[PDB]
Amino acid sequence: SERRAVYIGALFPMSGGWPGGQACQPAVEMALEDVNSRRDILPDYELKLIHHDSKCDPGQATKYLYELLYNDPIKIILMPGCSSVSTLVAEAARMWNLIVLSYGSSSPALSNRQRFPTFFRTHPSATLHNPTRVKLFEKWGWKKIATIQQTTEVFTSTLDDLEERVKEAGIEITFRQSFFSDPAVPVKNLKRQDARIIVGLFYETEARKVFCEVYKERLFGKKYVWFLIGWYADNWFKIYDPSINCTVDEMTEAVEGHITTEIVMLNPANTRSISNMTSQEFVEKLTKRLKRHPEETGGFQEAPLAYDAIWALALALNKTSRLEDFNYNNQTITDQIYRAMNSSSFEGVSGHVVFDASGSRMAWTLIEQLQGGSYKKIGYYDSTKDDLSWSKTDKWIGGSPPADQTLVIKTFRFLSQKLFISVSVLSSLGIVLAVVCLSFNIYNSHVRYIQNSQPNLNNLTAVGCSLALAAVFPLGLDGYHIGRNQFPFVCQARLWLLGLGFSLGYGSMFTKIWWVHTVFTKKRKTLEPWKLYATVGLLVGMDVLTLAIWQIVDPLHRTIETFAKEEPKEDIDVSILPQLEHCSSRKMNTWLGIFYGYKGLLLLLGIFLAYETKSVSTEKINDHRAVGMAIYNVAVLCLITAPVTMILSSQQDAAFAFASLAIVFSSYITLVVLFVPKMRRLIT
Amino acid sequence: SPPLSIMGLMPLTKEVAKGSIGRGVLPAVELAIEQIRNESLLRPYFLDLRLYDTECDNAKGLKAFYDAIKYGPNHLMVFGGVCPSVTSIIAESLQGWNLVQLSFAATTPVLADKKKYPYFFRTVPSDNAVNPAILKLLKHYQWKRVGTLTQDVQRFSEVRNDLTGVLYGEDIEISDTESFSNDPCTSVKKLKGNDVRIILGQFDQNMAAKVFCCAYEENMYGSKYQWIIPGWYEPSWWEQSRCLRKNLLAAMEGYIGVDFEPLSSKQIKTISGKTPQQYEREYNNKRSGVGPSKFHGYAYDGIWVIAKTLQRAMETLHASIQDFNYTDHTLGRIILNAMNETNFFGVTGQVVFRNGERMGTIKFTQFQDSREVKVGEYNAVADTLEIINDTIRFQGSEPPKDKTIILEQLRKISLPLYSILSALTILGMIMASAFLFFNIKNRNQKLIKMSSPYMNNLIILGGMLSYASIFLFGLDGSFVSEKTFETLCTVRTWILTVGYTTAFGAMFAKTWRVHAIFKNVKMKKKIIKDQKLLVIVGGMLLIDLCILICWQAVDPLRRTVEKYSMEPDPAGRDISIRPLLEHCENTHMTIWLGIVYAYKGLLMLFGCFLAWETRNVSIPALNDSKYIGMSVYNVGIMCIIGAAVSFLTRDQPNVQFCIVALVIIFCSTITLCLVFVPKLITLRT
Ligand SMILES: *[C@@H]1O[C@H](CO[C@@H]2O[C@@H](C)[C@@H](O)[C@@H](O)[C@@H]2O)[C@@H](O[C@@H]2O[C@H](CO)[C@@H](O)[C@H](O)[C@H]2NC(C)=O)[C@H](O)[C@H]1NC(C)=O
Ligand SMILES: *[C@@H]1O[C@H](CO)[C@@H](O[C@@H]2O[C@H](CO)[C@@H](O)[C@H](O)[C@H]2NC(C)=O)[C@H](O)[C@H]1NC(C)=O
Ligand SMILES: *[C@@H]1O[C@H](CO)[C@@H](O[C@@H]2O[C@H](CO)[C@@H](O)[C@H](O)[C@H]2NC(C)=O)[C@H](O)[C@H]1NC(C)=O
Ligand SMILES: *[C@@H]1O[C@H](CO)[C@@H](O[C@@H]2O[C@H](CO)[C@@H](O)[C@H](O)[C@H]2NC(C)=O)[C@H](O)[C@H]1NC(C)=O
Ligand SMILES: *[C@@H]1O[C@H](CO)[C@@H](O)[C@H](O)[C@H]1NC(C)=O
Ligand SMILES: *[C@@H]1O[C@H](CO)[C@@H](O)[C@H](O)[C@H]1NC(C)=O
Repeated sequence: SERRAVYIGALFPMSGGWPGGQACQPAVEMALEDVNSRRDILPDYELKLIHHDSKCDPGQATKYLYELLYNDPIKIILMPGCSSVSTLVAEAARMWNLIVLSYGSSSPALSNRQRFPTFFRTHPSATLHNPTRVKLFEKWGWKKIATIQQTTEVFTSTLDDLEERVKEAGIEITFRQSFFSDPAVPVKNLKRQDARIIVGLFYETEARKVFCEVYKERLFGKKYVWFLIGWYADNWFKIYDPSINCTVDEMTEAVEGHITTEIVMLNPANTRSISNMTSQEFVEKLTKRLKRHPEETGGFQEAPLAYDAIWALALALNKTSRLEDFNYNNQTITDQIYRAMNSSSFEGVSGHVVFDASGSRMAWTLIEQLQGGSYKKIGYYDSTKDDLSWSKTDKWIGGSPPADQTLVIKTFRFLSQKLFISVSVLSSLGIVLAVVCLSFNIYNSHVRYIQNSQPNLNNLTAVGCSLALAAVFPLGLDGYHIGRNQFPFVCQARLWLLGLGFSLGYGSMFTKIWWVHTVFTKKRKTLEPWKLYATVGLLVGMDVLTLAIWQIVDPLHRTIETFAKEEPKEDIDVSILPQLEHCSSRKMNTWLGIFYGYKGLLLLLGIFLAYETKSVSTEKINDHRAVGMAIYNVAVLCLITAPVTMILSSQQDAAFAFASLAIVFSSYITLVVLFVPKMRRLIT
Repeated sequence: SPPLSIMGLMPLTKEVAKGSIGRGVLPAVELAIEQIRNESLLRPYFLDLRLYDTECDNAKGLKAFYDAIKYGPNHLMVFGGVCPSVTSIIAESLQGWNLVQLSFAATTPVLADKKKYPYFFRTVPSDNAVNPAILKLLKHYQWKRVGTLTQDVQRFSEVRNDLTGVLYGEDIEISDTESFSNDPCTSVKKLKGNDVRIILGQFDQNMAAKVFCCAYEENMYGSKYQWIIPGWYEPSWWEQSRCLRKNLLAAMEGYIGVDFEPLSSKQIKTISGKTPQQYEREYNNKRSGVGPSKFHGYAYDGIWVIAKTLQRAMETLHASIQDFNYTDHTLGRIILNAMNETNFFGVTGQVVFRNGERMGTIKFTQFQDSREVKVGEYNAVADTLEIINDTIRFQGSEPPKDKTIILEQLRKISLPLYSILSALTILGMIMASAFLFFNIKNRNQKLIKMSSPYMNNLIILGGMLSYASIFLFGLDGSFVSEKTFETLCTVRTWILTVGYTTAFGAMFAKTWRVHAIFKNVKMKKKIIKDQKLLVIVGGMLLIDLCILICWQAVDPLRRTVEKYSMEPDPAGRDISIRPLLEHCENTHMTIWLGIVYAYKGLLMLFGCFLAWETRNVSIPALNDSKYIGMSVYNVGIMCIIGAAVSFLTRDQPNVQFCIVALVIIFCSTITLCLVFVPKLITLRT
């Protein structure tokens, strides 16, 4: 014989909140008969099982724990079924120096080694849905992920680990909400926070309610990816529930296209383990021994974990191979069994069975997707090797994975084209005509029709209007010439040049009619030849002090206006924000209003004096009618075009068009009227 | 005598701090057991107690529990347990052997369920026994809105969850439900942003000094807020950082601590026959070597509780110790029946049992700048909240209770300033209607030394209409005895504009005709041309009448109110003040008032420029216009300075009104004064 009966305590919840004991008990009976049937596993000993029901109730469980612990004989390894009973026995196992092995405890708090140093579990915990989730996020580079959970310990203990795991991947979790049984307000908050990818952690009976609510708010569709758990039945969105008013195919349309992360329960291949069996003979033996139906019993999916749960400890005790005399006081046998169980690594019915440093066993997660009314596999994963296998059956909205919301900045285009070029060629014709007429006037300065006294102020007006026709062009467009992004430099240069040019030209224009009104109301001095011209030139040069004061305290700014609404585009989810630019300052509006008022003051003074001295005669007699008509044109032009360039910003056919038409029509028409009677009657 | 065995599960060591609790509660229970040995109380048994050290580690406690079960005699009940986990697991497991657990330090509300724990009882008041107390305290001084502040631990969040369940049904508001973990400073930020009157704190001891230290920085204290804090900390708790007692001490007044009371409040005879004072003297002289715990009252009480329970079960035993293993449950059911209806008076008061709990005495207290003095009690058995008046204090006179209560009023003007201007109202008007009679004296005694017969009459008409408008300007604004007079703002602004254009038209058309006869070359002396000048003034008059109906059409210009909000307090009361100013405009008539002021400026600067010209034109055909330019300059500067100061004001509605009255009584009589002050002086030589 020599059959030393080594006894091992166990526990199987036959009913209650987790009826796993209906399925695990024939499984552990098969596994104990299998290790009995091999002498390689049993050199000298023989494993025996003593067990009691607990219904996942700690009150009965503590009583049964005492009943097995303080009776005879001495047990070594314990086996708790449910989760809370496993926590209770692993908390208190340290005072007897025992090692405990669970097979269903998905408690993520059971990974602690301080409170639980001597505990392992073949069933993986719930935190191994998170590395596959973060790898599925790393495949597509999504950065704004929102989470919603039922207010439960088994989900709040998962999502914080998901946070402190995803923070190393550089993906932020923005909206982290929670509810208990009211699904309306959290999906209201999610619609108001309009997130893209949504992760959920909840059971089936509230899953139906939250999917009725998300059908009602219309938050499914194109840019929405739903991550859920996968241990629901394949029919779960089909059983009639009167708790929600949503219809069945309206629910089916709502649940369409979401990714599920299950976990494996058996060998995906058809190989043979050290147990020398496959999946099919195992399922046949379970249907033989189980008097119930596998479709109606509980714990049938976790039932293959019991087989290698027995087999791992059996191989560990065979590796220890001074064993039949264990007592709870000593520690060396316990440390030897713990060291043998630490290095457990082989191939069993659930695939490769390796424990981590904490005590959990890693496994594979069959990542799937609901694709049109039925579940279908996407692929597999293993955490220890990053071998993200694939099968390419994931349908999408158009084939591509929809991602987080982005934005395109579109710069508001000008019309630097032939419309700009007609303006530029009219400016060039004005420039050539003005400088040619000014050179012709300077090269007539011996003796002429109008004598040498008067039109040197007219020459200075020609210089000023030439500077206006030289400052009309560099107001720019939406970045069109060699070298850009110096827009404050070119705007301040153009503005300073146009200010000095218009100031010079209009001052030397207006001073002649001021002095002919002065000589009309003097009842012929011209006291010094540059007296009147120099004092009106200093009146002009007062304005460059205003320009310098504008340059000292707030010279320049390149602002950005965002006048239009984002996303007017029709098919792509990239929001188009049209932004424009006009060169500005810190507070320029009241400043430009004050400057317009000052120039309007001088211009209305000129337009009143022009009606004043409309009929006179002096030494410079052949100038006043044409000078007055030019004043009458330039005043109404500048006053009719100051507000439409002050208050406008749409430069396409209105702002720059009206401003350029004003300035070039002003200089063009005033010169082509002011030089008709001179050169035509000089050689007429 | 045959013993009745009982088991105590107490920390007896010197390592764990709960060993101090066990060493403090052992003298009271040995005093109770020796008094029970003195009296008969039994027939003819005697009680025995076996102590078992736990240290309230779960594994060690369950191992000692198993050792006591396996090795001790046939126990009947089980007693003790202080740490909540090692009480909770045994109270869950209790239904196996069908025993009863009596605790005196289980202070967790998770033991409230009887579906979880049907065989468990405790005499210590739980943390849920402060929530009706705080309800009665809030209803004693009529509070509605309160703000909570809970540390994110399971016990504090559980009492926060039951806070809503106890306040469901009454006039209570919960605004700021902030629940921080380790940053209380943003919680004080959010609470001051929601400016809630009452703080309902829920945290441990070490967080409290940090809470007060970074609540001093926001100054969330004073005679405006109260602080309801669980005050079961150690005495002189504030000694445990980087802050200072100056920024700690000035926020701990109005600080209300809600604890459970150790003893009774009387010198009354208990079930022992003695008084609480004599019991307390015997307790503190029983051992004289231990710092006294705050649980020995309930420890002394529970012995009499279980003794009365077994005394109430002995007659049902006689209806049958000698017939009870750990397996029987019917005897334990009779034990539950005799235990549940326990009702007598002990050291803590009249003990009851409403589903495993007795209504205790809640001791309110206040830190009165040196210590937390006891201020009030409450018994949930009778639901009456006693208070000790003439002992509580407040930094304010009245106990603050200060919701943010607001008040508003109109902006008033200074009446000794307004009254002298109302006295200057009449003189310009009477001088106007008298100088009009001097002009009719020129009509009645004909010698036409001036212009057209209607011109100075138009000047006097403009002056009278301006002096009526500036009088009825602020009498309708500030003095609100005529309330619907901001509608009459539109009924007086047309009067003011007509007076302005009449006066400046009589200033302007005359000077324009002087310009039109100065720039001629041959001759100009016509009376029909002066008729043309008067109808030319009438043309811009009817143009301004069209502008008047355009002002009626562009906006109603109804009564609007600017609500200027700064909220100070002049005498310490929390009823804040925010003033409001009447505004006649409709805030989109800026284009309208801009074009009206531009109309007036373009019509006004004509004469201001022309005064530079006609300063030497001494035309005797009109016999005037030598000082009229000196008038028009000295009114053209003042009208624009009045408009400039008017638009640069209404920040204070007093200075703007007195300065526009000052410039109006400047201009509207300085025109008449500088048009007549050499006139009658030379006509009365
Ligand atoms: C593991 O069990 C198999 C069971 O194989 C089945 O039963 C056998 C009787 C045979 O008919 C197989 O074809 C069946 O599939 C054992 O299988 C065979 O054993 C023989 C022994 O001589 C060997 O020659 C075959 O190659 C085996 N075939 C296979 C597929 O394994 C096998 O021996 C068992 N292994 C151990 C280590 O026990
Ligand atoms: C179970 O334990 C026994 C020893 O108690 C192992 O038996 C020996 O294992 C070594 C391993 O290197 C082999 O080389 C020997 O041939 C084995 N001898 C015998 C008599 O079996 C046995 O391998 C263990 N079983 C396992 C690991 O499955
Ligand atoms: C197995 O037991 C060892 C006990 O030593 C655990 O600790 C490791 O010990 C080795 C040396 O013995 C060190 O090199 C490692 O660095 C230790 N691990 C860590 C995480 O520091 C070990 O974790 C246990 N588990 C496994 C899977 O080896
Ligand atoms: C168990 O406790 C409850 C709660 O006190 C008891 O109910 C009270 O019973 C008394 C009579 O014994 C009545 O006067 C009270 O009105 C009851 N309370 C209420 C709220 O109605 C109950 O009787 C106890 N049961 C036993 C067997 O003692
Ligand atoms: C939604 O469903 C509820 C039952 O859960 C039902 O009472 C209610 O009338 C439904 N709402 C409708 C039909 O608008
Ligand atoms: C204080 O309260 C007691 C309670 O009865 C009352 O008798 C007493 O008059 C009160 N004293 C004052 C000053 O309010």
